[PDB]
Amino acid sequence: AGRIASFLKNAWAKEPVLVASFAIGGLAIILPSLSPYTNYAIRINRATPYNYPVPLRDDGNMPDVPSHPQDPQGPSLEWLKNL
Amino acid sequence: MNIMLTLLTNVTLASLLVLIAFWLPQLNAYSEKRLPFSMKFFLVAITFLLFDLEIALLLPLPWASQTNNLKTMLTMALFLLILLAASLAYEWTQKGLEW
Amino acid sequence: MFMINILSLIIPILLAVAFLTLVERKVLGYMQLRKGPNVVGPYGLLQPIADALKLFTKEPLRPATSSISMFIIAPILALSLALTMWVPLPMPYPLINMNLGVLFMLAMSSLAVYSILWSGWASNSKYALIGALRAVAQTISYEVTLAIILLSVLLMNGSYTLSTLITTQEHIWMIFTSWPLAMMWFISTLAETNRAPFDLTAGPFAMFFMAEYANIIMMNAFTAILFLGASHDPHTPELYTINFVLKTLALTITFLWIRASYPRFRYDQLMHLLWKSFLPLTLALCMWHISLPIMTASIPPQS
Amino acid sequence: PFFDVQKRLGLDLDRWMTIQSAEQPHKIPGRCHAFEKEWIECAHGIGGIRAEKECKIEFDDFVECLLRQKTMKRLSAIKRQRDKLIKEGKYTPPPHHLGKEDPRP
Amino acid sequence: PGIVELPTLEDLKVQEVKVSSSVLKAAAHHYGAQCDKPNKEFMLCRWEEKDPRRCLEEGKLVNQCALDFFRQIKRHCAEPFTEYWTCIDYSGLQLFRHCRKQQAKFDECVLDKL
Amino acid sequence: MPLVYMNIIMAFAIALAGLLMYRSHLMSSLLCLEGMMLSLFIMSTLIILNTHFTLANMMPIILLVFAACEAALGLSLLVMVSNTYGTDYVQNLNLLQC
Amino acid sequence: MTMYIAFILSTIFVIGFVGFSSKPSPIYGGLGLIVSGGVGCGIVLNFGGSFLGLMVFLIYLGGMLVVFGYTTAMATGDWVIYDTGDSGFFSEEAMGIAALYSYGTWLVIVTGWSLLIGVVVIMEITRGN
Amino acid sequence: MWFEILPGIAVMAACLFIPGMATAHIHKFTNGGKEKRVAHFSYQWNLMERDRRISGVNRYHVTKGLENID
Amino acid sequence: LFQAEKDRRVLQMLRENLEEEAIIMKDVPDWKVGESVFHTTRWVTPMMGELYGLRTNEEILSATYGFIWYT
Amino acid sequence: MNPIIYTTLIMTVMSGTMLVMISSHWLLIWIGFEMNLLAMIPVLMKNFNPRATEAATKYFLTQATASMMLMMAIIINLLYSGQWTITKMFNPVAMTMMTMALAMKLGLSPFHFWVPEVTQGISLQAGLLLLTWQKLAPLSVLCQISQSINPNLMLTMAMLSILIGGWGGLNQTQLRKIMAYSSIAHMGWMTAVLPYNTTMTILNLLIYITMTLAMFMLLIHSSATTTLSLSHTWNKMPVITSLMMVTLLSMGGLPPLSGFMPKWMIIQEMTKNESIIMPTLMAMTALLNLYFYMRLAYSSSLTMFPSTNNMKMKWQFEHTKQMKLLPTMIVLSTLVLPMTPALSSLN
Ligand SMILES: CCCCCCCCCCCCCCCCC[C@@H](O)O[C@H](CO[C@H](O)CCCCCCCCCCCCCCC)COP(=O)(O)OCC[N+](C)(C)C
Ligand SMILES: CCCCCCCCCCCCCCCCC[C@@H](O)O[C@H](CO[C@H](O)CCCCCCCCCCCCCCC)COP(=O)(O)OCC[N+](C)(C)C
Ligand SMILES: CCCCCCCC/C=C\CCCCCCCC(=O)O[C@H](COC(=O)CCCCCCC/C=C/CCCCCCCC)COP(=O)(O)OCCN
Ligand SMILES: CCCCCCCC/C=C\CCCCCCCC(=O)O[C@H](COC(=O)CCCCCCC/C=C/CCCCCCCC)COP(=O)(O)OCCN
Repeated sequence: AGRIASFLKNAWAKEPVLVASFAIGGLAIILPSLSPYTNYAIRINRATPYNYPVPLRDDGNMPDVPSHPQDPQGPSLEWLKNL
Repeated sequence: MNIMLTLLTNVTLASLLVLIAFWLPQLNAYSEKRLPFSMKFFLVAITFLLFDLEIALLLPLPWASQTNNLKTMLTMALFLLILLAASLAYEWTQKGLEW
Repeated sequence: MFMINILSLIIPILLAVAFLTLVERKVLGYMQLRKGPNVVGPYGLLQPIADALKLFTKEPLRPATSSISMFIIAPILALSLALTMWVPLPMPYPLINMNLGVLFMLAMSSLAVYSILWSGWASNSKYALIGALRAVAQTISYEVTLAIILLSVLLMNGSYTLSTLITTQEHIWMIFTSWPLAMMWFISTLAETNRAPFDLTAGPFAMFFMAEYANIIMMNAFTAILFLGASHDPHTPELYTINFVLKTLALTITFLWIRASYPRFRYDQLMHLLWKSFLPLTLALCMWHISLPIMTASIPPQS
Repeated sequence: PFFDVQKRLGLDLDRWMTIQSAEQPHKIPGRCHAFEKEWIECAHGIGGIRAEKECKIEFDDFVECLLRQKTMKRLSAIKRQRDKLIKEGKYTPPPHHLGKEDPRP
Repeated sequence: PGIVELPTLEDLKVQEVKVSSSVLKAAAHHYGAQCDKPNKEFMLCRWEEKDPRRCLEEGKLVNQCALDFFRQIKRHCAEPFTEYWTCIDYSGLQLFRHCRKQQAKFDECVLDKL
Repeated sequence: MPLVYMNIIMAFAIALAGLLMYRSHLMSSLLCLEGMMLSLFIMSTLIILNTHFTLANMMPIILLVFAACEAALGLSLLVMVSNTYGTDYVQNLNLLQC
Repeated sequence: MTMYIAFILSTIFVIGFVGFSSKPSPIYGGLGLIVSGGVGCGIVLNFGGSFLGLMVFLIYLGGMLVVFGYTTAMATGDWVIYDTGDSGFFSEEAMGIAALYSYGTWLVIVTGWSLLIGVVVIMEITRGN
Repeated sequence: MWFEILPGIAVMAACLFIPGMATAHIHKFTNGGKEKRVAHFSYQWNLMERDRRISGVNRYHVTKGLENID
Repeated sequence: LFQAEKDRRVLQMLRENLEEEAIIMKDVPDWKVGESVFHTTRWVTPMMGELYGLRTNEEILSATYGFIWYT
Repeated sequence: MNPIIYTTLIMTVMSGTMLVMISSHWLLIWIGFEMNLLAMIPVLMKNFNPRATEAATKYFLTQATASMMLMMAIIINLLYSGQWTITKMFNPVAMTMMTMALAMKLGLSPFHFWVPEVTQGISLQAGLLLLTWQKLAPLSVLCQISQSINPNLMLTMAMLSILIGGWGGLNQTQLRKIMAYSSIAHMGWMTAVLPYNTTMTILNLLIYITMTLAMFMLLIHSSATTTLSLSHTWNKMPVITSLMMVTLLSMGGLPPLSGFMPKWMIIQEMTKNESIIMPTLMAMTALLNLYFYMRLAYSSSLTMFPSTNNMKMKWQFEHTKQMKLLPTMIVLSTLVLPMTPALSSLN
């Protein structure tokens, strides 16, 4: 406890560059696992259409697949607009 | 075709103007009268080469941000940078950066 | 009408470099409680012409014993790289639009050390060889940090395209997003062109001089584009051109000011500076800039 | 010799890069995706000797797709005969191959 | 081994769409919203048959439907569409961000009319 | 198999022969090794890009990194040999004999 | 069709290798090697590999051959095999290269360990004693 | 005084002004008075090629509007 | 629409190449007009050399190098 | 060097070998070879001197050339068939280059020249590691592509290797060169049975590794690098000389010792494969290896060479650092003939 505080105090003097570098690196390592917006970033990456969405052959037993883009069925990107 | 023409123009202008510079003062007649091999320079050159290789590994990062595997990509990039920091620290602690 | 574009890109750079030397003397002179050249011409405006003509009429002291090959090649490569580094840049529209412009600029800077190496080796002297080795080591050492900083900054841009940097900085400058990286980039650009406080060192001599000054102006323009983004209106690019030139001239005057203001480092002192202060901070901020867009869900679009 | 750690542990350390038709990013297809798929499905679970003896047609098609030796030979023969005929003078190219055609979207 | 069958030039004759890329981009969203059924039928047939020679009729149908779409646009909202696609054509990247004003004018004209 | 691949293979063979000749100057030996690696890189890049095998675009970078590491190792070995003998001449490595 | 430009560049590459493979005055072999590397970059960039060509032209030329020259100074037909379609709205080469972090975890691990080990090896060898 | 430095800075400013404005003017002149079409990613290049084929004069910037649909 | 037009253009180019092949290869003894080089009857995507083999060098060079050279 | 650094380097060498053996991708195998080469160099240079540096640079040159040839073989195989999996080669030219690269890595004739010099330059522990652990990876790669190798090339290089080893072992006085030539001969014996049965190759590899481990550990125990220095061992530790003589007899293939098992099984398999002249030639050639083993045994234990006065002080001190597994290695290298049918485990 006291020894660690004294060591940090001694390092903050005459060695600020290394203290700042280690602090920034450690913070950048820890924070992503705690931030809630990394899931949002992953969702935005998934929601980016790079390829042509190939339609499916309708057989009368796919209620979750829309028949037109304006239909309610399918994923929605209203959350991205609200961001 | 465009960049080839641009490079050719650059080289041609440089050569022409260098030759005129080297030939204009030559037309008028005038009188017209080891071992050391320091190791530290080679060591820093090798360190530069190794860090350049690891940078080459680190270069494709801007496109790596769009992979849908954000956690795996982040872990791998942080791992690469951590090993770069470890290489720098190892060269630091055993006096590899001394003059 | 492409050769016209190439010539109208090249010649004004040469005029700017020649005129830049006059500006540098005047700025230094006025910072030193005196004047620059003001006798040759109305306000020294004819000094660059006199300097150029005197240099091109004075005999070149070829050693008559060294290899003429590299002795003549080195200025060719230096000037060719200095002039070629200009085309990728967008002011607002680039002469040649390349997808990977940034990598092209980095590769040009990487080749820029061959001129120093060959000039040192072809001098036919051991002392100039030692000086050239020192300069090459310094240049490669600082270009490492240049590359790391540049990739870390472009992580907020989305690609290596130089034109996208204008869209990135449409609402805010990149100086606010990452000022420490800009600081280290500025210092590394100082150390790259052998400028004070990092300056440890007739025809071909002026050739190398114009190559160095073109590299200086190019570095300032690249820094302005990367960190101080100007607003671009597609119906009037002249405003963007004027603002960009103003920022570039400000950064060049900043180099002149820094030269006139400070003493110079030792070789080992600047080597330690880099390898023990810039590299750790550069790596830490590279990690931070990798992590930041993911944490804030602000990943740049283009891929 | 070959200590097969991967299949024992189900790790998939380096199998993802072995073939063209295996989970390319953004579903980018290989140039010979279909031929390689057909050859792999032909030769799966049969053994090397029987794969070489029986799946020779699929392998020949795959190699033809990869290197296109037969296609280049055929095109070269056609071009050589066309040049011979135009040298003699019994053949004249149509406006399609002279740049005077009507292009389409 | 074998003979490659290729349809005759009479089978490939169709009234082409003679508008540029900027014109297509200006109406791209409405074109996708309106002409979706033939285009999706064509694309499903395209990935299912894996053969261009088996999808000529669907190509003709999608060309006809696009022609009908553009004919309706010309009949009703020629001028706002002209301004919108001129704006889109001026920009090098053809950005929708540049003239949301003309985009809104075209959108409101289309909503009011068709 | 087109003529560009033949040219690249001939370049690699020329580099290999130059490496195996050993007139002198082990530095030239490392240069020949690096030329062989450059031929490898160019040929692999052409083969990978031609067939649109996207996942193999990783390989040339790995090859370049590993080969440049080997080149640095060889440079260090040559430096120590030269420091021992004063020059990088090949014939000075005759102390160990069969 | 410019007189088989790829063939011309390949031949220039071969002549460069002939030039520096004779090993005269290792500095001149070095210059021949930069020439050949530039020609190889031209070939790669002309074929379509922008990122890999710039990768060569940066790393190889600016680091490795520069270190080689430093150490030396311290001492004394075509166009038919091409594609037909398009790539989408992205460059396949850059995406396949960037997939190294999402797909090539094993490659990244082994390469990083190899580079760290190489640093250790260089330090140990140059220790001397 | 210090403002005597200004003529050289202004000469440099004009010299640096020349390239950007010259390039923009040439791009407008050679692209039918509009911004030059930039084409990465091989898709907008296909768009340019299609425009060139549709124009009928073998020039991409010659735009065919809704009047060409008959 | 772009996919449909591309398919139609490719088919027309192949048909024209086939017609000129039939014209040229008339007197060749063992030549078969429009013979496959693949055993399978599946559709195979043609090369750049199959479509532009007999055309002018200018448009061959365009179709092969234009996107790379466009800057 | 620092013990941590040495341990890490050893770990890197063995992990490169493991990556070579466990990978199904050619690029990963090349990466493993590169890792092994990179981490092997400091081990050869642990005791710094001109000799070790010269040996290390020769080794680096040879291995780098072999790796480049292997990479070109992989590239040509990929060109003529878009496959990265280690299976049938698919190209005749590619196979020839892969075989030559792997033989140069192994040291097979005529690529044998580097082995004696590198073994002479480096110390005894480095020689042990080089002659034992550096053969697992190239031999594993060769075993993986056994159906692809041209039998003529493999057999002619194996016969050349055996002839060269047998002839060169006769002229040597330094022990490290003798071990290097023995390694060359055993490499030829191993690679001559690859086209017929890889189990025989692996069994020969195990027996060779055990015997050479025992011999190198015995040479480490008594600090001898030349024949005369070995001839002084009987005056202090006669047990070491007797065990070394028994081991040397085992290496010569004399029954009922362990060394007879590989030659016997390889000859039997190659006679199954209707090959008769070759095994006879192999036996008559290995008689030369036996001859120089016999000469070494004569100089070492079966006679008593003159001693020196200073050996009395050595008499009073005991071998401090004692190595484990030496008795086990000797027992395995001398008395495992009755357990021959245990080879059916496909070791
Ligand atoms: C089981 C035995 C473990 C102990 C023995 C270790 C032996 C030596 C160490 C090397 C082995 C490490 C295993 C790593 C192999 C990578 C594959 C595995 O980890 O899964 C990955 C999991 O990813 C994780 O991020 C891996 C993180 C582990 C790496 C961090 C530390 C590595 C250190 C290894 C030694 C290096 C030197 C020492 C460093 C301290 C893949 O993720 P996934 O998404 O499913 O698949 C991607 C493919 N997609 C695109 C289809 C989705
Ligand atoms: C000098 C005589 C040789 C001595 C050898 C050393 C003895 C100590 C070794 C301690 C144990 C070694 C093996 C570790 C135990 C578990 C390993 C097991 O899981 O792996 C199996 C591997 O099996 C082992 O190799 C069998 C070990 C038996 C070795 C001894 C045979 C020696 C016979 C003749 C000498 C008499 C010996 C007398 C006692 C030592 C799976 O094999 P698999 O991955 O699926 O196939 C790969 C092999 N292929 C490619 C050829 C097909
Ligand atoms: C856990 C995160 C990992 C990633 C982050 C780091 C990435 C990059 C940063 C590291 C780069 C390399 C670091 C190498 C360290 C070398 C240390 C060293 O040897 O220097 C010592 C001296 O340095 C030291 O004192 C040793 C370490 C000093 C402190 C280091 C930081 C300790 C932890 C500080 C941060 C704590 C956490 C952050 C909280 C801050 C509050 C928010 C000798 O210096 P000389 O130049 O030789 O001087 C001799 C003549 N005077
Ligand atoms: C919650 C998330 C927040 C994330 C955290 C981020 C916060 C970061 C805070 C820390 C930033 C610090 C980094 C800034 C740069 C540090 C560089 C450095 O420290 O090096 C200097 C050294 O730097 C120099 O001395 C170089 C100066 C050379 C002259 C340059 C003159 C500069 C002034 C002119 C204007 C500069 C313009 C910069 C901006 C340009 C914009 C384009 C220290 O070295 P020493 O003094 O020798 O001490 C070591 C022994 N203890």
